[PDB]
Amino acid sequence: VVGGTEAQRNSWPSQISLQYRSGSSWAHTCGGTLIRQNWVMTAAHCVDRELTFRVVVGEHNLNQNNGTEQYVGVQKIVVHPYWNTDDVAAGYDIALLRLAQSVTLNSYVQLGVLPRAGTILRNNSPCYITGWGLTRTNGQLAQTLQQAYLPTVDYAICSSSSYWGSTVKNSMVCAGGDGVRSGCQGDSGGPLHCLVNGQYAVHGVTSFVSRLGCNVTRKPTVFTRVSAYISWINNVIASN
Amino acid sequence: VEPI
Ligand SMILES: [Ca+2]
Repeated sequence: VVGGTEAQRNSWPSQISLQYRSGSSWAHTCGGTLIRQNWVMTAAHCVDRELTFRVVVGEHNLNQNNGTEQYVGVQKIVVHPYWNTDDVAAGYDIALLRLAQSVTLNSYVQLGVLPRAGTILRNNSPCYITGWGLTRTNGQLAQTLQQAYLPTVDYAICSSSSYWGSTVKNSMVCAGGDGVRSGCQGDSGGPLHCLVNGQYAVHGVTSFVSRLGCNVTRKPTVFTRVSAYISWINNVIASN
Repeated sequence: VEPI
C-alpha cells in the first residue's frame, strides 16, 4: 500500500497473509480474505504459480511475533474457470483456497462480510484497501499491515478515456487514483473494505495497477468485484 | 497493466 497508515491490529480481522515456501522460510506474496473458517478468497494471479502456500491469520507484523498468529496450510486451490494468466484485464481474477484446518475465530480472526450479489457502489464511496504490499512503486513490502483510504470511481468514470478506458470491465471495482495512495505489489488478493449501511463489507479483491506505477493519477487501483461472483463462491464452497 |  502506497500512502497508507498503519492499521490498528484489530481493525481488519478478515485480512490474511498468503505466503509461499522459499528455501527454509516463508515469504509473503499476497493478501486474502477469510470468508469461512476453512476458506480464503484471494486473486487468481496470486496462486497460478507452482508453489507451496500457507495462510496466516491474525497477522499484523510480518517480521515480529504478535502472539496472535495462526498458521495453516492450503489444501485445495480453486481458481475461477475463466481466469487466464496472460489476460489480467479480462477479469475473473479470483480464487478460493480451502485450508487444511479450520482456524479459530477471535478479535484478530473473523470472517469477512461479503456484499449481496449484484451490489454496485455509488461513485466516491468510502473504502479502505489493506495489505503488506510495497509502500512505494518498485519499493519494498511493509512490515506492519497498512491501510489507505481509496474512494470508489464508478464504472462510467473509470472506463472513460482519461482513466482506464476499456481496460476496466464491469466485473471490476476501481478505487483511488489520487496519485498518492494506492495498492501495490504484495497487496493483490487482499480486500477492499467499503462502508455500507454502517457495516464494512469486502467489495473487492485487489487485482492490478498501471504499468506507469502503483500510485498514478487517474489510474485507480483495480479490484475484482466480489458481488459479481457471489454465486460462483457459494457454488465452490458447497461442492467442496 | 501490472498485477499486484
Ligand atoms: Ca507476526
